[PDB]
Amino acid sequence: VKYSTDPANPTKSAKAMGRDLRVHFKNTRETAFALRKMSLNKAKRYLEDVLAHKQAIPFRRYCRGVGRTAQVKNRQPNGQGRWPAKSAKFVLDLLKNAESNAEVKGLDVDALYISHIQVNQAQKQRRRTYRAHGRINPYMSNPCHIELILSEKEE
Amino acid sequence: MKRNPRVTSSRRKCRKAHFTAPSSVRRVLMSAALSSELRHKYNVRSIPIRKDDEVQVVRGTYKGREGKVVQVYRRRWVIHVERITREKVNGSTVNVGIHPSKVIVTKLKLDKDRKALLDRKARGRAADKA
RNA sequence: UACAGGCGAGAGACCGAUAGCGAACAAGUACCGCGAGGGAAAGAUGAAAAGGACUUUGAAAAGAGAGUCAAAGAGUGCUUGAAAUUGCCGGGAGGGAAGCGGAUGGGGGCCGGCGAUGCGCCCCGGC
RNA sequence: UCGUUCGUCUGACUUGGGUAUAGGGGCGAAAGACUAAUCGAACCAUCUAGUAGCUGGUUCCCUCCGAAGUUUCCCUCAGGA
RNA sequence: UAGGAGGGCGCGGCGGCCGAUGCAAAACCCGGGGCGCGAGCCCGGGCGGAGCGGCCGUCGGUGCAGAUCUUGGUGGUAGUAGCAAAUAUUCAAAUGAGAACUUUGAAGGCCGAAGAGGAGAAAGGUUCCAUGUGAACGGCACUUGCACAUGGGUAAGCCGAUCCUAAGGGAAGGGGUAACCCCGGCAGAUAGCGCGAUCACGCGCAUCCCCGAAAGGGAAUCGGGUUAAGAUUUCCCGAGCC
RNA sequence: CUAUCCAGCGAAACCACAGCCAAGGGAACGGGCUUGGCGGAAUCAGCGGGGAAAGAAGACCCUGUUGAGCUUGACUCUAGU
RNA sequence: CGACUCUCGGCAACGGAUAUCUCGGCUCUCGCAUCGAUGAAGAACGUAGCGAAAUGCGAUACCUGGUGUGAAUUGCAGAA
Ligand SMILES: [Mg+2]
Ligand SMILES: [Mg+2]
Ligand SMILES: [Mg+2]
Ligand SMILES: [Mg+2]
Ligand SMILES: [Mg+2]
Ligand SMILES: [Mg+2]
Ligand SMILES: [Mg+2]
Ligand SMILES: [Mg+2]
Ligand SMILES: [Mg+2]
Ligand SMILES: [Mg+2]
Ligand SMILES: [Mg+2]
Ligand SMILES: [Mg+2]
Ligand SMILES: [Mg+2]
Ligand SMILES: [Mg+2]
Ligand SMILES: [Mg+2]
Ligand SMILES: [Mg+2]
Ligand SMILES: [Mg+2]
Ligand SMILES: [Mg+2]
Ligand SMILES: [Mg+2]
Ligand SMILES: [Mg+2]
Ligand SMILES: [Mg+2]
Ligand SMILES: [Mg+2]
Ligand SMILES: [Mg+2]
Ligand SMILES: [Mg+2]
Ligand SMILES: [Mg+2]
Ligand SMILES: [Mg+2]
Ligand SMILES: [Mg+2]
Ligand SMILES: [Mg+2]
Ligand SMILES: [Mg+2]
Ligand SMILES: [Mg+2]
Ligand SMILES: [Mg+2]
Ligand SMILES: [Mg+2]
Ligand SMILES: [Mg+2]
Ligand SMILES: [Mg+2]
Ligand SMILES: [Mg+2]
Ligand SMILES: [Mg+2]
Ligand SMILES: [Mg+2]
Ligand SMILES: [Mg+2]
Ligand SMILES: [Mg+2]
Ligand SMILES: [Mg+2]
Ligand SMILES: [Mg+2]
Ligand SMILES: [Mg+2]
Ligand SMILES: [Mg+2]
Ligand SMILES: [Mg+2]
Ligand SMILES: [Mg+2]
Repeated sequence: VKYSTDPANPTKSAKAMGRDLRVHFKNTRETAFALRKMSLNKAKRYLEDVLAHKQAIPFRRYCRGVGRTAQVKNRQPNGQGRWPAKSAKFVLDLLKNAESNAEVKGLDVDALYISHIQVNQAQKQRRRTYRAHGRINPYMSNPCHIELILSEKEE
Repeated sequence: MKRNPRVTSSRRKCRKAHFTAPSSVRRVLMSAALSSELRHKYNVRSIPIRKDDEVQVVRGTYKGREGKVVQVYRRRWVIHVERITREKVNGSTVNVGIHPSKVIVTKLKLDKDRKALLDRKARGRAADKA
């Protein structure tokens, strides 16, 4: 529909979005944050490496509890980061969808880079769990909206 | 101003009466006006609209479109007229809706009951003017 | 003479969906309790379904183009669409709180009723 | 509730189904125990918006005036005249 | 301060007056400009798409920061606490978009028969069986399912109920009771009369009606087959019995 | 077997604002005030000193012209006999 | 330059306030007098080409009949 941002050059832009996707908002937010400004070819390989547990995603805002590793040392010195598998797959779906959108229009696929990636919270879905002494507590999910725009790099 | 203390002047009741009227009552409510030529000929202003009548739209975006009544679809307070249509997105054709108070009946589907009904209405409009 | 029931009416300085009856809606319903009993939530696309053909990516849901419409960014829980809280982009500051009151300095951002050019003598040349 | 350990096990024994006793009532090898997670009087509705000298709260602005903890009486001393 | 009064501001109707609005009303939004000591007010820009405002009088369910206030929504906590009983899985292949979790085969283990096996009573009610399936749900996942959708499926003279009585319950006349109701042995032409007769009459009438057990009492069945799902004895074949 | 690290899933209690100390004064034991000591991003695992930590309108004690269970030589009655 | 935290603005979310409504409610006033053994009120089960609920009806089952009106019902299909 409308994204938070207008493409800087709309003629050389392709865009993809997905709403109400059952993946964790917090992990998906960190995945997107670490992808911003990347060229597409690096974006696809970076995410695939996380899936194969070869590269990591730094966690910065939502990090209280996350373990430490050597892989994320280059970007986050405190070593704190994970490999959100489900988040990476969902973004790869939309990254490939936006890539397909560009080939329809005619953009230079190897000149594309992620111009804008945004994650927003969706309507939470409700389940419930059972606690001691005959009590019920909510057991809810945190689905997200994702929108991205690839833009041809200009000199 | 009303005099009969048995007819209601309340917005709530008059609306209920309109929107819950039975089929025999919607025939009167969905009434149309005679054309200038027919009003001159039969000395009646308006009539309840019929299946095979001929009309001309005088207010809608289809103003100035003539055609034949093909359906008096009382449940929606509407009539469909032949060739007064638009096309759906898929390309199919549907009949668009017209309210009887926005057409003139350019030609009458006359029967024994219609001839008697025109008489009774004509006997009336003269019975006050004279 | 009386008349919170029944049926049939007519009104109002009444309420306007957390209000008004518990119930504007398949409301004494769903649901709970062995039972007597208890008892909700929930209205609004558009003038008209004209409710989005077709192409392309995808296992699909869906997306991107497109099409309808005055409008879809009005897209079947759809008029408007506040706040709390959240994401992105741009800017600013930080040695165990922050916010606040008075001063002013630096940046922003904005203000043309933000700030005037007219009145008196005069000489024509016409009204 | 779970684990280990324990009491009893031919008896005043264990147990299903049927039936009887109902709230100042029942039933009790008696602990005020039990009577549907409710017992020194169950639960449900109503009287009922029960009463409270006691606790909490009590919604816009400016301007003007501005206190008392003292007297007397009160089953009066956290109250009122 | 407690407290009292005056003058104003603001909200919603009613009687009157004066007006705005599809050349864009209300509501809402803003680092926009101003007015007022203040309550508040006026204008700009945007959004929206059809109603609204000022003045005089008058009226009221008329002003919120609190009440462990009511209802709804939302955070931080926090991607944290946590997912640890019942010994246990592994290899190939098939399937599939996707397999640690489905299926087949092989191996290794467990329940160890007072069983984690085979069948019932109560209770449930379609969970049974086949085919298919987007979401949800199955606190990971799933091609999967006790989920969802569409269909199918329960066959009796012999198994039961049904019959009989138990503890016990209800009950007609009668006794009580303001009445609802409470009393069954109190004994009343007690309900019903029973039996032989019909081609009519006779006899006898005693402790007496009903309910109450799918574990008590009790007419009668066995073996072999058959379905995706019915039957060991309901269907088919044969052979019997009441 | 946990805790621990990873994929997936994912609560709740609590919450004025917060969160380094010493002395002083103060509602007589301060996180904030006064005066001093100091004080450098962002993170992980633990721990039980403090937050007079959470839980619950103290059950002890007092007050109230609030009750209730029980008793009797309390007052006033009452079924029974 | 950066990460984090706080903050200002723009856009996008979350949520359903506000405004504008309303076949509903509440209040007042009026008229009338009509359940049942000739089986009532209430309960149950059925009933439509495609229906679960509500509404309606009863094996004549979202109706039969008469009368009035005078050409539809409608989500789709069909006799018309
Ligand atoms: Mg931990
Ligand atoms: Mg429980
Ligand atoms: Mg209501
Ligand atoms: Mg209600
Ligand atoms: Mg618009
Ligand atoms: Mg709109
Ligand atoms: Mg509109
Ligand atoms: Mg909307
Ligand atoms: Mg906000
Ligand atoms: Mg920033
Ligand atoms: Mg300052
Ligand atoms: Mg300044
Ligand atoms: Mg033990
Ligand atoms: Mg033993
Ligand atoms: Mg033993
Ligand atoms: Mg027993
Ligand atoms: Mg027993
Ligand atoms: Mg004792
Ligand atoms: Mg009160
Ligand atoms: Mg006090
Ligand atoms: Mg009012
Ligand atoms: Mg009030
Ligand atoms: Mg408030
Ligand atoms: Mg206050
Ligand atoms: Mg964890
Ligand atoms: Mg555990
Ligand atoms: Mg045995
Ligand atoms: Mg099955
Ligand atoms: Mg799951
Ligand atoms: Mg019997
Ligand atoms: Mg038996
Ligand atoms: Mg038996
Ligand atoms: Mg046979
Ligand atoms: Mg994890
Ligand atoms: Mg100190
Ligand atoms: Mg403190
Ligand atoms: Mg200091
Ligand atoms: Mg530090
Ligand atoms: Mg720690
Ligand atoms: Mg501690
Ligand atoms: Mg506390
Ligand atoms: Mg207390
Ligand atoms: Mg006293
Ligand atoms: Mg007492
Ligand atoms: Mg005495």
